[PDB]
Amino acid sequence: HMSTGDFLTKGIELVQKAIDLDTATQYEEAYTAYYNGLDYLMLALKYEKNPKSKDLIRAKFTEYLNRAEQLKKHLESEEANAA
Amino acid sequence: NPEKMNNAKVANMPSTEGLPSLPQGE
Repeated sequence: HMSTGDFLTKGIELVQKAIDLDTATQYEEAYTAYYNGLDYLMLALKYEKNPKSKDLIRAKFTEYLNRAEQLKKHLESEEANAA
Repeated sequence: NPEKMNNAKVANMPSTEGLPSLPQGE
């Protein structure tokens, strides 16, 4: 169930997984999925030639980046409080 | 049709806008 290429699809599948994990308040795993997804979407952006597609992917990338930031700020804060 | 596929995938990308804000403090 893995092949090379298809960056957009891989990225979207991972963020879909992150959002479910996020919804379930499983933030450590959620964050991992968000950043895996974001790495692929960045590749998707790099090789997207349709300007409208690029704008839309980029807009979503920003939204996910924003969510991922929130989760990391939460996770590391939590780890510090655990000490 | 690769073009229509690509366009559809982008169109249907998921949203985070339903997720609850996650505050950080002390």
